[PDB]
Amino acid sequence: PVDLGLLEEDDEFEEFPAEHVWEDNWDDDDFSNQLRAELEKH
Amino acid sequence: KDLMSSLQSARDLQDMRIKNKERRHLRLQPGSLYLTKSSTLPRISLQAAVGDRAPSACSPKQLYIYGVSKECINVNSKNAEYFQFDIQDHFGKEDLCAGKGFQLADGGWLIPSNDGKAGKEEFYRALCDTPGVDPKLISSIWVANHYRWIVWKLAAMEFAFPKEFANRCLNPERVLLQLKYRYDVEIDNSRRSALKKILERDDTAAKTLVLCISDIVDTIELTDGWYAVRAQLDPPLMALVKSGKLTVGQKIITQGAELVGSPDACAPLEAPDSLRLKISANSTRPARWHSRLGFFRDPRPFPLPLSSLFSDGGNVGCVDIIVQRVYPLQWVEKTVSGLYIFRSEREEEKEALRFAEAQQKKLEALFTKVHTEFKSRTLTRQQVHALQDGAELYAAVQYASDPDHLEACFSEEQLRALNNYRQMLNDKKQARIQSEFRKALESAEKEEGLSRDVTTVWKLRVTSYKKKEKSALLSIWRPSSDLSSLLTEGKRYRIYHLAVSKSKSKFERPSIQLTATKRTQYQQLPVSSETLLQVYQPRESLHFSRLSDPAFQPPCSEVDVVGVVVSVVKPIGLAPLVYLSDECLNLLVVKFGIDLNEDIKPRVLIAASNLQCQPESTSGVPTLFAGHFSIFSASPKEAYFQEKVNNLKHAIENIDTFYKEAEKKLIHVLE
Ligand SMILES: [Hg+2]
Ligand SMILES: [Hg+2]
Ligand SMILES: [Hg+2]
Ligand SMILES: [Hg+2]
Ligand SMILES: [Hg+2]
Repeated sequence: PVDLGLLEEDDEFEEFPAEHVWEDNWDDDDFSNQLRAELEKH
Repeated sequence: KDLMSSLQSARDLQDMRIKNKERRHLRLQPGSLYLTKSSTLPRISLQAAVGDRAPSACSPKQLYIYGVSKECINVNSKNAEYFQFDIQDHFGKEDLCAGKGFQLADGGWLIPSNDGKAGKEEFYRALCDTPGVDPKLISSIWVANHYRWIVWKLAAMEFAFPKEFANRCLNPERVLLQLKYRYDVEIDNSRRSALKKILERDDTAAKTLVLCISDIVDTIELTDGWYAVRAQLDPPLMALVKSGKLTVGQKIITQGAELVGSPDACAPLEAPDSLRLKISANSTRPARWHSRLGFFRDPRPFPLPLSSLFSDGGNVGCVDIIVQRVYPLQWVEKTVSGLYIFRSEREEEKEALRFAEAQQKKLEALFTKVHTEFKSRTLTRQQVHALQDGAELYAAVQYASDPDHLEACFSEEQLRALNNYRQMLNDKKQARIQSEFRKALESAEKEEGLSRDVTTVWKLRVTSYKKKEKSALLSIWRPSSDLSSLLTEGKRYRIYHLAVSKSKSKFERPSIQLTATKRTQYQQLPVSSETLLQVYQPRESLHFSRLSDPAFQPPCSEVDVVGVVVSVVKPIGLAPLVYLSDECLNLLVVKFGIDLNEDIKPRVLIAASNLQCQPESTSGVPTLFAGHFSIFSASPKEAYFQEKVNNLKHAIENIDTFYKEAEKKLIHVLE
């Protein structure tokens, strides 16, 4: 069981920024399957 | 359903608690998740919690074994602000024996609605009945917003990893569990989202963000997960949404974004339905399924390839390049009409004298020209007649054999006709003068005030450090003496904030153009000898042969060469030619688009940087071409040349005799 209360969730923002990622050319895996757009697909 | 009366009971008491509650000030009471995360108890990368791989089920789900839903999956990031929990389907009928409302996690009553629902207000109600919460600091529009995103997130966490997120996600107890969470993150430890900062005017700098697309079709709306604003895509984005790349519900990463219609502060909730943000294609590149809506760690802008830049919008925030080539300064001129003109130094100093000379003659010619405008039957029946009209009376005194001795022969009314045609002549002269001045003086002040519009430019041929390349051009206007000596060929820099990648010109559309604006900064980074040679091909002074073999495009066509001039030729009708011959008695010709640099007299050691190939090679009569960026010289000190010249300086300091003459014979015959 994954204790949600422990999950480093999506929208847990970092206010103080000053405490791979982006892909070069716009259209060429990870930038395909968005944990949020699918509920839009169906 | 209930006899529908035990609900207001539960409601008036609910309403009273809040009533008293807000009637005060009390001690905080972080919620469930806030006090959890708030500690040590090891967290769990939203990634790790899924072996790493985005979705794991498609179609009608591998099946709804674990747990899916209806009227939940058939939902969107634009309607979750409404969901409505059928109070009946989540507690069953075992907890429904309770008509005093369902008590919930964290403390705080969520009372179903008469209608059998559990929507926004219900939660707003509860979240106020919730201990450690002050209902003065929250409000219906506040919960609304959050009830939206705190849903879509959960929902989405459904049709995605069914195997690790059952429905243990969308229960009304993680909603009121989070809404409390947010009230802790934002109203208690008063920590502000990324867009709430920005909007409230407390970080504005639209520096590296991770946002998410929501509503879309003139403009779209992005979110940091907490609040959302309506962006403003540039043409190239306008296309990537109309084509379907920016799929509402995806994460991107802009850079120098910015605001329009943004006076000051305001709470993202009272967001002016005008204000908008401005994403810019070249400074935006999709971000992984997971990430982190909000500001991003590395505050330093991210680079990327020219190869990927577009042109209908955006400046690049950063580009990691290598100074392939470097050309000499150009003294551009904006013609009074349109069109711009390019001139070397020699030319914009020739033209600078040829003008300020000419148009300094005009300034005097206006006055030289206004300076050159200063210095029968008895005479008795006649004197009586040539007395009536004053016009002929004057005449009769000027073309007069005898002066004031005649006008003394008439002392009447007709002596007041001449003295009246006399003073009208003065106020005719005095008119021209006065006017003739002004007229001029005023046309010179309209002369002396006009000037040539001249500024200067520096072109650099740079290429992305990351293999291959698309060597585009960097133009730097009025280059500070510094900049000029910092950039050198074959080096690495990370130029940040470069002009709206304006499209190139001349024939087709490949590659692109870079211009640096007043907010560009050049950071020089190092390079390993060992890994330079891939992209960076130094300047090379051809051995003349190359121009022969159909395999040596030789860097964008530019070549630099050495040689001796056999003979100049200035073909009647403009377009000089310069015949050069190297050491292997090979010949080529340089077509001149500019003006011969003096020294190019027949038979002299001549070096030359920046020459362009012309069609139809392979014919003993090659054809280079000297343009604006061409340099020439009788004594080049440059490296790459040093050899190839000592080489050609050989057969000149060797035979020296039957040489030049034979070349002449070589070239003389080819004609
Ligand atoms: Hg969940
Ligand atoms: Hg604002
Ligand atoms: Hg080149
Ligand atoms: Hg030779
Ligand atoms: Hg060539």
